[PDB]
Amino acid sequence: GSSGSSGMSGGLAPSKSTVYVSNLPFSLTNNDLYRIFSKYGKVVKVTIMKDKDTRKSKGVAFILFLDKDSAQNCTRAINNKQLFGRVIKASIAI
Repeated sequence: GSSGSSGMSGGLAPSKSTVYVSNLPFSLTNNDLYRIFSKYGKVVKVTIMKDKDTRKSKGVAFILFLDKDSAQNCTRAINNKQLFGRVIKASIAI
């Protein structure tokens, strides 16, 4: 039927919800991550860090969740693990 995808929630923030993820396979795209993290909790917006010189993601990406409770699960599910052949670190950006 109709999902809704209301969105209209711009202005991302480091709010608890947000999940600090590093060592991510930049090779992917916002969409990819959005889903990859959707396995734990619903995602509203996908944020990614960028360097000044190199101008690359460097894995450092921030995932915005709907409910902090849901985020934690992910911050503990992927935290201290190996993905896409690269140890990924998760931590509540606060």
